Amino acid sequence: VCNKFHLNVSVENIALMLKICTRYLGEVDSTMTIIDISMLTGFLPDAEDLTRLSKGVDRYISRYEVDNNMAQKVAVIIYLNKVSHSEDECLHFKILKHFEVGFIQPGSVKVYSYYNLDEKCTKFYHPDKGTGLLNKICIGNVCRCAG
Repeated sequence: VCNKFHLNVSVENIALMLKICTRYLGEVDSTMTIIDISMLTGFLPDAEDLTRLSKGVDRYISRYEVDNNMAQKVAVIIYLNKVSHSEDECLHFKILKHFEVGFIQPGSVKVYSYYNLDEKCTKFYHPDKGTGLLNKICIGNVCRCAG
């Protein structure tokens, strides 16, 4: 899975800084890339870091509500006109957990563009696990839940 895009998400400590990096797998800068980020449990974007991401016409976020320096979008969308195929157009912003629940659930970051809406490059991110996949003990074809 995840052809047509190089996407790997990491998240590092500091509330903890979430960093996304992406690169197109073609020859031309692909037009109208959509970043589709869904938060963890109880984590909200910083309203002064996401505002820094939306400076200009290069990157466009929709209308979001602001409260207690937290953006009120659990799923957040980043529209940007081009994605580079030589370098890595990275971006980063902080996710502020206010209310704490047991058993944090993995977030997700999706990438797709206009001419490929049949693109399914998703990569989950967990603040404790590396790959972001929730735990399962899996022997070949058949699989089970670890817990």
